[PDB]
Amino acid sequence: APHLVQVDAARALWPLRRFWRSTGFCPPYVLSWDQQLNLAYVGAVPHRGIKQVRTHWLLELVTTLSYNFTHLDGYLDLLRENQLLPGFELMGSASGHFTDFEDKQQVFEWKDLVSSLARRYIGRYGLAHVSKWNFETWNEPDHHDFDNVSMTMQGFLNYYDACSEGLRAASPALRLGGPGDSFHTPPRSPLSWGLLRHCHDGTNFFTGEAGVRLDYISLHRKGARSSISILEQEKVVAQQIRQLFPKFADTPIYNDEADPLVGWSLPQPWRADVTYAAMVVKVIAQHQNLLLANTTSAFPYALLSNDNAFLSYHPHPFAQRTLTARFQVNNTRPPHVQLLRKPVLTAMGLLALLDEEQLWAEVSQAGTVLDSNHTVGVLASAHRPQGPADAWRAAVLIYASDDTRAHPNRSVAVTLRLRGVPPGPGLVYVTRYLDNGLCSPDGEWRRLGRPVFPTAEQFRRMRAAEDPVAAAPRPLPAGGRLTLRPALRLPSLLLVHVCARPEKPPGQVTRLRALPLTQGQLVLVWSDEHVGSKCLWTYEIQFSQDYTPVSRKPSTFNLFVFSPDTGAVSGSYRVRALDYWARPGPFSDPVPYLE
Ligand SMILES: *[C@@H]1O[C@H](CO)[C@@H](O[C@@H]2O[C@H](CO)[C@@H](O[C@@H]3O[C@H](CO[C@H]4O[C@H](CO)[C@@H](O)[C@H](O)[C@@H]4O)[C@@H](O)[C@H](O[C@H]4O[C@H](CO)[C@@H](O)[C@H](O)[C@@H]4O)[C@@H]3O)[C@H](O)[C@H]2NC(C)=O)[C@H](O)[C@H]1NC(C)=O
Ligand SMILES: *[C@@H]1O[C@H](CO)[C@@H](O[C@@H]2O[C@H](CO)[C@@H](O)[C@H](O)[C@H]2NC(C)=O)[C@H](O)[C@H]1NC(C)=O
Ligand SMILES: *[C@@H]1O[C@H](CO)[C@@H](O)[C@H](O)[C@H]1NC(C)=O
Ligand SMILES: O=C(O)[C@@H]1NC[C@H](O)[C@@H](O)[C@@H]1O
Repeated sequence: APHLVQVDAARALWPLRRFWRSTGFCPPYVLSWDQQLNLAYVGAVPHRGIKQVRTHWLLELVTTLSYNFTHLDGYLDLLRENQLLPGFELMGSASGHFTDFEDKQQVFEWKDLVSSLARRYIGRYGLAHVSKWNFETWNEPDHHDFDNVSMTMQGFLNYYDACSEGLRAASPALRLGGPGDSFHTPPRSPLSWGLLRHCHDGTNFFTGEAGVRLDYISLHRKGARSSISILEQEKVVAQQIRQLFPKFADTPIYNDEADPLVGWSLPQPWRADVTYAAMVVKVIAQHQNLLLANTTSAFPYALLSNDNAFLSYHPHPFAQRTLTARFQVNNTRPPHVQLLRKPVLTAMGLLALLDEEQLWAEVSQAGTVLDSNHTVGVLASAHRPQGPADAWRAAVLIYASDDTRAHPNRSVAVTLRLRGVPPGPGLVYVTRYLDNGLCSPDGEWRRLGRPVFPTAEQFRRMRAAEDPVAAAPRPLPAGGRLTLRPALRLPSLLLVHVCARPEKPPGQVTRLRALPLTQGQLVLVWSDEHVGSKCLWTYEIQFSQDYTPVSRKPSTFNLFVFSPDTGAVSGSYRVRALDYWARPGPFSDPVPYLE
């Protein structure tokens, strides 16, 4: 008996906030070419689909009274160039200087350091930019994640105050949260619980004032292979904080390491394919629907981050918890690195197509209503037209997922009933679909027999499996209703996209860059910020040697790899957007390429 998915496009319920646009990693480096390509891939997720890169040990990128901010400057500039912000964990020993936070002199030093860098980058990027950054405490303080730094309970509070007072000294508009830990039942997690007690009731190291600013409470809760388990753990902790610290009742809670499984490096075959990709969306669905959709209890939940920006290492290029697949091709002159877009990362661009309002949606199987705590679920959105640039949109993301278990031998019949689409000019819909059969670069890698140093052609073939299967813009039936009967696989993802034709064509592509990969092979990357619409089919890429179009299959991801048959890559590249109604936008400024 089929699953029935119902969407009412006229019933725009409440604000839908894109609360999941974050990633992270821990260095074992961050300036290496590998890492440069990685963040080019992250920033390429369309429509600002990933905003924050929560980076450990950022204050080991600074040497030592004055400091060398050269390495930190480089990483942050790198982030900036890919339209990303750091999850700025005030974490590190400033290359070995700081050792004890019960040393009164060291607490003062740390304050002045924090003020120093904060002011530095306000001058570098502007207060309007830096104010968006989530400054954070040392990651997992209860896990003894300290190196040679001594950090007792008392020391952690001194540390915190200095972080707080130092940031304030730069500017009061700068946000600060913590502790970034798990919050297990007392006497467990003393430093995490101790922090809240201090912020709530203790006195400020510097000002002697009762109460210390705490802008958000971040925690780490992981699902141990269960998607709903994450949400369950969050409720328990969040309620314990509502009742124990009544001042923090409205304080936003982040979960900046909300992963299905602890241990990023541990190889898992589900991490390789759409199994991960579907489960990540299930978590986001579970969160939106079963927590943030006016379910009278509404805890202030603002951020979910998947700590999955790590780079893979051999012999596990796909199986690790990473957005991209790394290949260290060691047998060319010289050795060069190549990255592949895993299903999860492709899906972060599917999620990205959702808009500011949630629509009413219901999933049932033969009468019985099923919430997102089931193998199938849906997130539906609608958009209120801003300028002449955009028009009305509906984003319907349906998922099929049994968590960390895949089922290749089963097919899931679904009937989508869409109703109540506000009438308007040239309404069309576009399906986008991902499964392990049709969209697994890991799948292709294995068809090609697991080459360790893939060739150009092997790399072309593996790449062809990144983008989801799409169908040409078909006009919507009259009445503002659509009925489809897709046969979904387990796992899969299906995004039906309904768009009305806006007044003016799309905006101009900007910030175009060419990035060398190897002989006769490069990365083209850009930005959609000035495009101002989500109703896009593909990006036209033209090449000049003296312009003719690079004939490629459709893709809206803001990153393309040019690996042509001729080996000819030197010349000039321009890029423009193409919408669902065949309309061209303005070409970006041409970018030259010398090899
Ligand atoms: C092409 O050439 C590149 C270098 O140019 C090679 O890349 C190296 O690949 C190996 C992968 O085997 C890497 O070594 C591995 O590092 C892992 C973690 O690195 C850091 O993190 C841990 C803890 O977080 C630290 O302890 C460590 O000091 C590092 O800072 C380790 O987990 C791996 O050890 C595990 O596997 C080995 C088997 O390989 C077991 O013996 C161990 O017991 C353990 O389970 C491993 O040491 C290495 O970092 C890479 N170097 C670089 C510069 O990238 C490629 O190997 C090469 N390609 C081919 C095909 O050979
Ligand atoms: C999500 O669904 C599962 C059912 O699969 C719920 O788990 C059950 O919870 C009840 C509590 O009333 C237990 O007695 C059962 O033993 C659980 N069932 C199984 C199969 O383990 C879970 O609580 C649901 N969670 C949410 C947040 O709705
Ligand atoms: C800081 O360190 C970098 C990299 O090690 C070095 O090149 C640079 O000269 C240093 N800058 C200053 C001002 O000392
Ligand atoms: O779960 C992990 O693998 C790691 N745990 C410890 C670190 O906090 C985090 O960066 C990683 O996600």
